Amino acid sequence: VNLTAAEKTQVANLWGKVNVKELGGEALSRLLVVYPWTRRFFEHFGDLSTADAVLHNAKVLAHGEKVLTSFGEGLKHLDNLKGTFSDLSELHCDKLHVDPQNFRLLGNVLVIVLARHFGKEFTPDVQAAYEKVVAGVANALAHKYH
Amino acid sequence: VNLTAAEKTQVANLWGKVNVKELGGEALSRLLVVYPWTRRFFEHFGDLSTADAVLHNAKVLAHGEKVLTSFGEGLKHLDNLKGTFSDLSELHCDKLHVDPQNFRLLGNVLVIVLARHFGKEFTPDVQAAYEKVVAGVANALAHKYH
Amino acid sequence: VLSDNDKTNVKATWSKVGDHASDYVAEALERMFFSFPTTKTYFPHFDLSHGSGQVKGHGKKVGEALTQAVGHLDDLPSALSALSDLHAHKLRVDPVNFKLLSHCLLVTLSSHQPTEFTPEVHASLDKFLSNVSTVLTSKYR
Amino acid sequence: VLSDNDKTNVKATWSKVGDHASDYVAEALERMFFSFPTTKTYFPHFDLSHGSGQVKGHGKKVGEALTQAVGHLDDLPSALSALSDLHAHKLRVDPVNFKLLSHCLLVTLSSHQPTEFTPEVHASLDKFLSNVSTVLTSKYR
Ligand code: HEM
Ligand code: HEM
Ligand code: HEM
Ligand code: HEM
Repeated sequence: VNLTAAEKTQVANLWGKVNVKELGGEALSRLLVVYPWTRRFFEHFGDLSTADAVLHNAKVLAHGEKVLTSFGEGLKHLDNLKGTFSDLSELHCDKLHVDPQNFRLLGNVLVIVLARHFGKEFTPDVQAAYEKVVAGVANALAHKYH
Repeated sequence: VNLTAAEKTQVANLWGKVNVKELGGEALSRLLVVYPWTRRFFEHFGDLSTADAVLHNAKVLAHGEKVLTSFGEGLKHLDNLKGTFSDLSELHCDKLHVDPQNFRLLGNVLVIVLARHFGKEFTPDVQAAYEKVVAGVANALAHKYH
Repeated sequence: VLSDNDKTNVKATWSKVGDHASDYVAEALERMFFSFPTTKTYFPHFDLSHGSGQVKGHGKKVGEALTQAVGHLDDLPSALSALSDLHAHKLRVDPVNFKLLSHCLLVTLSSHQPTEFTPEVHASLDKFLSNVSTVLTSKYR
Repeated sequence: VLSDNDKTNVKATWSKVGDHASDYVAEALERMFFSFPTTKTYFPHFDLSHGSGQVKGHGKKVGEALTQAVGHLDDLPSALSALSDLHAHKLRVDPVNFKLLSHCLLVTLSSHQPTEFTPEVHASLDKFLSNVSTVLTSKYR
């Protein structure tokens, strides 16, 4: 990741306003609605049979908060995403065998969720900064595949 | 890239038998035939209007030898692909703006070309070693995008 | 062709975009060029800075084509045939770039119409933009 | 649907594969599992070691479906409908994995029939396997 100094402050300012419970449940539930094959990894969370089941699934919503909390740990360590996500890369690659393309899709959905909540504040410049961040998080999580 | 010791010797043994002129022209011409949008980057090499034009294009064939020679430099430096391909990453990312997905497609075509020339020798185990290598070369060439 | 439920969602959403289509697509193109600078090389003949008349004009044309598509969901190949030839044959646009523009259209819609942009609307619009992109790259068969 | 030239190339190539279809597809599956170990998790119920009866049996079934497809290039959605429901609805196979199996089918064909595997045959077979993969993932619309 190479963020300008202006982009580092845009990223940190927006994140300070993020409700990780609300937006993290929203991001993970939108991944499972929009890209339904991702439900394969969460079948043990109960009913995922329809989009309405995904959107009301208490475990999917709780898990999404964990995922966004981990994204926020990335934001604190933009100079060392590989190390920050080492353990999680081992989990997703070595234990879960999630194809790393899916990490990019979840980053896509996170950017969409940020745009939905921040409106006019999520300008093209602020989006571009987040696009660099989510690309770097995806690449970092994929490191144990490399 | 993490190759077993057995995979390192499979990779090096096969490469020792590669005709970089013949297989490098074949790999680059197959990329332009099979994924035609890649012709956009080579329009200055003359006639690319049809597959038959691509396959007879002397510059495309000569350029492919350069590309496979560079892959062979990767094979000598499997512990430092990032550095080996630094300059080339700058060229393809910063100057040419090639989307990095295309690096994966060219690696796909190189594996197919190796299979065509090596036959029964390109076993599932030898393929798997080359798949690790071409993934690592692609990731390395994409580093200036990261 | 899109399922009945997705067609309904796409036509509802497009109706709510209404006369904002040209402005929203122009913003989507700006978002693509800013976020994914590789895409700028298809438009060396444009001024790509913010407020660009060329980008605004182009947004109107692309928005018109999307409006045509929303009206022709059962015959996208014929409705978009000239554009397929333009993008795949003449311009040789890399298929990855349609994903980037589709994502930036979804970002732009989500930012402007947050209440309307539910997970089900997102899913149906993603499928619509995939189907438009598939038709525009059909020459790559 | 595939262009006339691609249909011809695909039917010519499949005819040359002939009675080797089941062996070649079984080898393609082995190549996929060896090269892309993420794919092994769809087959925990199989022995995936070399010479596996389950992998050989499965190769025969997948080869039969591909033979059916080569015979039904103008109605792949109907010809493959039950398999689409299996792979996208029941099994939730990640679309990336169809690319990996298609690539390993092309590697296997190139290795066994090198003279036949010209750049034009490669291009037509890549399009055939993309079209089969698109039909099998159609539920993701
Ligand atoms: C790329 C961004 C992602 C981030 C930052 C992320 C983060 C996390 C975190 C923090 C955990 C909990 C770790 C623990 O308890 O030790 C986890 C678990 C998991 N993640 Fe992800 N994840 C990402 C993407 C994905 C994707 C795309 C998928 C699947 C499509 C996935 C599937 C899972 C599963 C199945 C678990 C375990 C759930 C369980 O507890 O049973 N992850 N993830
Ligand atoms: C991923 C594996 C690749 C390798 C190892 C590779 C290697 C190289 C090398 C060694 C050069 C010459 C560098 C020089 O003269 O300084 C080059 C140039 C170039 N490459 Fe690649 N390349 C790769 C992929 C691609 C792809 C996928 C494309 C486009 C689709 C591409 C487009 C070009 C172009 C346009 C040039 C300049 C041609 C000219 O001289 O005008 N490369 N590449
Ligand atoms: C939903 C996807 C798209 C739609 C509906 C769309 C539609 C259009 C339309 C309506 C035109 C004007 C055609 C004319 O003047 O005859 C056009 C031109 C053009 N498009 Fe697209 N397009 C899409 C995606 C893309 C992408 C992804 C790129 C590249 C990143 C691209 C690059 C271009 C270029 C370079 C032109 C010619 C521009 C000019 O010289 O004015 N398009 N497109
Ligand atoms: C060209 C692409 C493919 C074709 C033509 C194909 C075809 C088939 C066929 C014919 C069957 C047997 C159906 C039955 O018994 O009713 C099957 C089952 C299955 N397929 Fe595929 N398939 C393809 C791709 C994939 C991929 C990419 C994966 C995952 C990596 C996959 C995973 C499975 C699994 C897990 C089963 C059930 C296996 C069993 O329990 O015996 N398939 N497929």
